[PDB]
Amino acid sequence: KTRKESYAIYVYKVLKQVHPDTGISSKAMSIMNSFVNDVFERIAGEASRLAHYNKRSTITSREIQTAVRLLLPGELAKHAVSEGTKAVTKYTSAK
Amino acid sequence: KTRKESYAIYVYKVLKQVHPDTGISSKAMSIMNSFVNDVFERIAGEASRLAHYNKRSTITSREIQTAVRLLLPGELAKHAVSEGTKAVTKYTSAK
Amino acid sequence: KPHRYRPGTVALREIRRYQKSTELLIRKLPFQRLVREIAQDFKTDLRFQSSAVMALQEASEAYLVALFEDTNLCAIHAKRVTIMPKDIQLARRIRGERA
Amino acid sequence: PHRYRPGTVALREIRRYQKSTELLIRKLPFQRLVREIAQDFKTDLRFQSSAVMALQEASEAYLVALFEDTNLCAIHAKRVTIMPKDIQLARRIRGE
Amino acid sequence: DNIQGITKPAIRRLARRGGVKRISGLIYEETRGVLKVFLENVIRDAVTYTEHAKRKTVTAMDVVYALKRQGRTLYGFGG
Amino acid sequence: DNIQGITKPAIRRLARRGGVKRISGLIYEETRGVLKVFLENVIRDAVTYTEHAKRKTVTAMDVVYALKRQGRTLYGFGG
Amino acid sequence: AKTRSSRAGLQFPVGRVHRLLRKGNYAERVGAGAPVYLAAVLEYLTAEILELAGNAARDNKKTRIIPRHLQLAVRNDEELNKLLGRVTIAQGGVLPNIQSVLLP
Amino acid sequence: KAKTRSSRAGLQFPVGRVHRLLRKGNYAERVGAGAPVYLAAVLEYLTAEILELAGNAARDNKKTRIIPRHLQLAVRNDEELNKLLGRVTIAQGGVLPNIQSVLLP
DNA sequence: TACCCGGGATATCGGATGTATATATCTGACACGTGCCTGGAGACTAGGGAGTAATCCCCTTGGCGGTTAAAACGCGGGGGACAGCGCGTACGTGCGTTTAAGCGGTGCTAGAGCTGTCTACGACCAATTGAGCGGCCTCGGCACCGGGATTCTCGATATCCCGGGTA
DNA sequence: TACCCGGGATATCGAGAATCCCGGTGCCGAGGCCGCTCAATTGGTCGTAGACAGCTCTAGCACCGCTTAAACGCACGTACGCGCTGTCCCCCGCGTTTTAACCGCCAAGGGGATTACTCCCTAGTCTCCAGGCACGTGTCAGATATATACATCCGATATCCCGG
Repeated sequence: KTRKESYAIYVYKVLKQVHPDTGISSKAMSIMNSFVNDVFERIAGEASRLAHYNKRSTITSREIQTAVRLLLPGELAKHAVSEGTKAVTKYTSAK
Repeated sequence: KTRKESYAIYVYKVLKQVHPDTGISSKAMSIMNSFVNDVFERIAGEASRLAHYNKRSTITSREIQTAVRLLLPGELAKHAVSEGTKAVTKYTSAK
Repeated sequence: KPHRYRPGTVALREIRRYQKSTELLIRKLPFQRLVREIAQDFKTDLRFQSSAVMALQEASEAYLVALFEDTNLCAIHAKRVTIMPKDIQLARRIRGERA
Repeated sequence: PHRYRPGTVALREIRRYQKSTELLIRKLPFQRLVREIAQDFKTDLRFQSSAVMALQEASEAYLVALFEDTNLCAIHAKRVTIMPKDIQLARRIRGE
Repeated sequence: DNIQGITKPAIRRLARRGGVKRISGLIYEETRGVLKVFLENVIRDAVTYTEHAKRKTVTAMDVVYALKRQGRTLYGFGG
Repeated sequence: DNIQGITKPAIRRLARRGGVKRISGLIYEETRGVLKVFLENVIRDAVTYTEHAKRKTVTAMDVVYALKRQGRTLYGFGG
Repeated sequence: AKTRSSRAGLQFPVGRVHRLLRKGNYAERVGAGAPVYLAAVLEYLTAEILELAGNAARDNKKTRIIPRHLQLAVRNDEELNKLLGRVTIAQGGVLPNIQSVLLP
Repeated sequence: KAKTRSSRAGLQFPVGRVHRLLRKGNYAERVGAGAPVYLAAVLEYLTAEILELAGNAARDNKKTRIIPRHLQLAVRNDEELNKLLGRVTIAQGGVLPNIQSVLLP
């Protein structure tokens, strides 16, 4: 009865925000959960490697930004860096 | 003038212990140094992954043993696990 | 007369039929027996979750379908339409799976 | 006027270059190509000599493995002549 | 010995999914060989992970970790 | 434009190292294309590492890290 | 008690991402811009893929995304195929691809 | 009473440097003592095997100094070292003398 | 040896088969509400990792003179890639036979999966010292020039045995 | 017709260009010695990570009965693989001419790296509380039976065309 964490409700929230009438099965939810875990591990891995290369011990937004620019191919990198920088501005200038 | 660490003298010691008359150039020494760093990173990586899978935070000899049994192909694994277990016995029963 | 198609028409019909479906093509139980038999030669008295054998079958079928894709490209490359074990061996060699 | 048949100097060169270890691409035009390609990523980039040497080592190793797979495709097609068909097949089967 | 359970129609269906129109007769044994080698590599790694967990049941996570180590990441079974 | 500096004899020598006996004429442009794409991928990554180090000189370690990320580990240049 | 997800205008949890960056043994120190930025990136990739998958579900006249729809959504896009080239999606099958030389 | 753990374990590669690289490298929170001894042993064994085959190929080439080419031949003519280093380029090494059969007259 | 009829390649429509599109039913899996509790959040403090200024000297880039190995440009030819042809054999399709893979049940029990206890093993801190790295040096193993042995290539030449028109 | 003439293919040798081996000479990088400094070691102390015992209850494995779905085998025929052969054109060897790659030497300055100093961002503690998860319940999306339409695709055939 140990609570197994998941990204299921967050994927469902983003699905309703991009397609309000389409639902999703549980197998496709498992596939999306594994996609999120995979991309997470990929980006955090590359960021840790970047921090070790530069003799640093702090993973900041710059490491995640360069990890995204390495790992995502082309236009996905361009849009995600924009979206990420937007969210950090809104974070650093909020109330 | 920062002392750059290396495995050069240790490779030279093992070379004299396996071929007493053959020397080695500096480029082949660089290649052996990079081989040692590479295999080190490979085994410590797999061992860290094993420890994370099993909800553990201590890398012991068992993790390194299973990392060697995963990464080395076949007979290299069989001889290295033997050699490694030998060195841990001699370590745990020394003065 | 009994009706019969020419060679090739049912093959292409089946190509379409199986490229539309997503279901597992190997039967479940003989594959399970093969998996337990191969495991036997590593440790005696091993047990398996059902999802473990389903995962093995999913990956095995995906692997063989990508392999036959590359084998068909080798056959077509040799101005043939019949795949041969030469073609599988070439595919696996260039893909790096020989050793 | 001595003249060999076609094929004999080719095989002689195959042996000569499979025994040698030296770099086959000239150094300076490769360096200009590397600076030219880098130019389209950041202006005013500098390069250590060992960086360009590493690029050349890896590029030549890549092209030699590519021609090995291309020769296997040619032999598979009952030919002794490599073709752009063969390079494209090699890169396709290799996943590039 | 159970490798024959991978029948000729099943290999033909797999080839149809790959888009193959015509299949020679020596394919089938060759394919049984290749599949046998693939499962050998994968199950060995999965059994190793079971050995390290001091368990007797090979979980699906073991097979996922094994396929992932070999560069064939499988989605839909956890992890 | 400097891609022609990769000459026809140099591609022939590379093919000889690969064991190729006979070379058709359309190979050479195709090979110039493939090499151009390879260096594009590698130098992009190396420049990214230089960007992150806030430097202006692309070191050999950058190219080693880049080739290693792309699954082509190069020995003999450090690291 | 305003959560950091809503403070950043996001949906993915910034707290869970932050504690997975801490527990995962990646570095000694982990900033605050890092989990916010990483949750933003992950939300963008999930958004793009679920968009293409809902489109492929619509083309198939269905309102529930199945594995097959994710398969088509990924393999018909070029950059998601480059991203997930070494990834098998279960219950997905392949694209309807028939070579030209096999046709009569 | 300053006997090092390398000599204590009967090894040559430094157990202290391996231990401090397992600590600095951010692999886990805790690191035992059996781990760096065992890992130094494994690394010593692989270095021994590679330098053995490489001295053999240097001797066969009538040379007393191991060059990169000799490491190349030592690795690519052994099967298991080829499996270990299949995706690894050794600089200044070249390739094996391999000529296909159909190309021969 | 002329009329009639047999074989072959390439358009046409009937007609047989599989396939995409219309309803009815029934489900069981997805969507949603509820309790609750454990991880997220707010507040505060310490310190040490990181930002910034200054310095300095390494090494990266640019330029010139020569010289020489290599690339570029064309000849001529054979040999290999490309279109045409025939055989045979071995696969694909369809029909009857039959082997076993799935579905639905219960029974059991080995073993995964949690809980509490508790010591021993590792992190942290200080002293100390010796092992490992920068610098220097010298000298012998490797690089290199030249000559002879050798080692495969290729043409010229004598010789040969099977069938279409010359003398 | 049997001729002496004439095109295909075989062995055999000897010039001839290329390569390996063998000495002979120089040179520069690898092996070795010395200072010193900083990281490996030893001794000590807590704190909690993990080994271990016990309990449970989940699911994994053996066992039977029907049930058709699918595998197996056999005949047959035709379409594709493969061997043969004829052409031609394209690439390969080689000589000649151009040309830019390399060496080497020197010069100026951009920035890589190092040290010092401040400062502020995160790790860590403590307290509180509410969002996420397990569990329960409905309801409709779609999987499943059957019924006609709507494309291929193969043979009879419709006619063109020579031929034995």
